[PDB]
Amino acid sequence: TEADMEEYIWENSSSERNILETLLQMKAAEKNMEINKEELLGTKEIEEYKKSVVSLKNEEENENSISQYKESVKRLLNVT
Amino acid sequence: LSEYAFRMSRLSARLFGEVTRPTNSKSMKVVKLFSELPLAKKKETYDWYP
Amino acid sequence: SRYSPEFKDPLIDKEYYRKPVEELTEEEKYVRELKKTQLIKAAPAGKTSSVFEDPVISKFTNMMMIGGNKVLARSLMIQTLEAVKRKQFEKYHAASAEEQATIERNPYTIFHQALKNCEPMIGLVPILKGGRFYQVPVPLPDRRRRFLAMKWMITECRDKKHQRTLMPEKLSHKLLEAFHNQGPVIKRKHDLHKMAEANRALAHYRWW
Amino acid sequence: RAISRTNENDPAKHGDQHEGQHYNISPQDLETVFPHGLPPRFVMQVKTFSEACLMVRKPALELLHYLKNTSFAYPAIRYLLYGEKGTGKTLSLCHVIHFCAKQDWLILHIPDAHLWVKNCRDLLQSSYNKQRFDQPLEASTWLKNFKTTNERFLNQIKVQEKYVWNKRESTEKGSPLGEVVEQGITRVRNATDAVGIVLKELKRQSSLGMFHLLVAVDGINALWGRTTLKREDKSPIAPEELALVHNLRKMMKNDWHGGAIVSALSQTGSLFKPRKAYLPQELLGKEGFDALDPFIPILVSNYNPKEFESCIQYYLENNWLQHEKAPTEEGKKELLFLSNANPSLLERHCAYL
Ligand SMILES: */O=C1/[N]C([N])=N(*)C2=C1N=[C]N2[C]1O[C]([C]OP([O])(=O)OP([O])([O])=O)[C]([O])[C@@]1(*)[O]
Repeated sequence: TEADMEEYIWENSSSERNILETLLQMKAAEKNMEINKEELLGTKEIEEYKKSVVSLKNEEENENSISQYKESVKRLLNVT
Repeated sequence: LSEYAFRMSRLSARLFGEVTRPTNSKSMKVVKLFSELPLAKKKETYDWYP
Repeated sequence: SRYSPEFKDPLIDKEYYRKPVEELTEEEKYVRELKKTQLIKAAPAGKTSSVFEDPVISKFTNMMMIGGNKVLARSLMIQTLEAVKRKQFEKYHAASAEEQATIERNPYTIFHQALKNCEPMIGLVPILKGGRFYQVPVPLPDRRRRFLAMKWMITECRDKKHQRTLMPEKLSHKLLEAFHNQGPVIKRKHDLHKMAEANRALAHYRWW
Repeated sequence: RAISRTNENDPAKHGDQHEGQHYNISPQDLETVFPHGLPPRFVMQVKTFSEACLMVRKPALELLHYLKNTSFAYPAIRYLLYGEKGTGKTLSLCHVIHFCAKQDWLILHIPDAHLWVKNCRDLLQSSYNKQRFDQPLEASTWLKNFKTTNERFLNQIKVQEKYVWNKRESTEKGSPLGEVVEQGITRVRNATDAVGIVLKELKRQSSLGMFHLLVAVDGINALWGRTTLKREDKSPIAPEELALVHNLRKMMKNDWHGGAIVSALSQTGSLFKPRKAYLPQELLGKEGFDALDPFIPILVSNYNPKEFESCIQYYLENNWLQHEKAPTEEGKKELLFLSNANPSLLERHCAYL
């Protein structure tokens, strides 16, 4: 039972599945069908998101952690 | 809580000195009346009066 | 206890300390005081130095309070002040031009005019003479009159009511009735004045 | 002297030059775009002034710069406007909904998610929405006000799936959804069947360019927070046991395109939450952290003096601060002291003073 796991390991994690479905839905939205989740992992955005969820789930929630989270998701979602 | 916890508690029961299979609190009454003394034998009860 | 002799009363007026250099009697008084600069009483937790505060509202607060819920008395006083302010402004929205210019929107001076309406002026005392108790008219001191008016508003808000209507709307409607010379506390004041008129030949029984 | 009310009702015309502006909204417009959900202590302000005058809060405008250029190719995109309690978290969602009806989007307005959780007394089960308990009364609250949010685009929907209504009735094909939402509002036994079938039908037609769907749900901490409503043998349930809200949780999973969903975390009835928790992960919980569908957290801040000076100077033309010495400069600095430039604690003083 993963309740006894202490750290947020990105392996088969749920927000990983959310941003992964996000990469599939976004690459369908752009109609550019390069669908390789292992290539989609190679972007700076999803790994800044990964470091932000790891830092946010282990280190308890501060303002600057949400600044880093906002910066990652803001350059991620093609929002200005 | 699941059997990960049940097995950790069972092995710490075999380790630290508690009973490994689960039981009732009514049956833990016998282990708390056995982990101490009866009332009559204390040096300040039967030797209340010298 | 646990205060002592010579301990002085609180001071709140900041501008009094700003410019006291104009007189000579109180000038020599605060020369005599600061020359001593005695052990004063500490400032209580109910009063402040602010300009947004009022003594009569804090007294009607404390005379409204049951026991140790200063928070609930604070909620009731805040709710009734805002509710009566918005009733006067909702009457402002249904006003004409001169009705705009004659309806007052400050709840504070309306409340103090309401208390001056609420104020009894001639009082009672039970005096025994010839074996009977006789109700004599006596003129009252000022703090007695104002205390009576405030507790009158409090108790006729409290118990002479229906169990339906909630208290800040209740006290707002009470202040509204007391503001226009037609509330029931005025009718009780008129009965008190009427019976002090009725026992007018007893006014020689007072020895003071 | 603060620049307040020359800027008219135009959420499509808010610049950064337009700062601190009490923009007046016509009251008929609030009959169209906000009868569904609003904070309860805000209704005192409007019916006393007849001025729905929202000052320019800089994060309240800043989300609109993410709604001009959010493309309709991209899916359902979450947005949260969180912060300290009383900074107008529930009022900063009010700034964006008036834009989307001005840009003719599809307003899936939800008033308050806390009332979906707490304080509903009469309880039914379900058979058509897969055997879970559900509230027909809370469905009855929602189904009436939703139509008058947007009435132009609800009847243009064609329901392209034959749904079964009863053992006496069904649903007719290609009908306007203005029928289908309100066809069984009379037969309240399965008016909780009128939500999960219907909102998942608005998922399909959102993908095309005729409809722009956006979830507008207030206080999402209750959607993944464990509820207080109990069963018959004194057993509490999950928030995943309510078939009224179980299909509602299907929507914030980016499964449709064409619109940009907005949500506002609130602190009125945050059950099993301390009062000093005000952040998203601190309120939504663990179930509100995994199923985040990556959201953009908007930290609603406190006032600057530019929002502070706009406030009381607005109240001076309205002759609202009735006290004698209150417009003195130091009498501003005590309201600046006691209310700490927070909007909701200033209105409490400007309620009675
Ligand atoms: O332009 C405005 N922006 C915001 N946020 N609030 C606001 C504006 N004009 C007036 N107000 C006042 O804000 C109060 C409501 O705050 P609320 O209810 O959203 O607080 P919470 O805790 O949920 O964030 C109210 O007085 C309204 O008149």
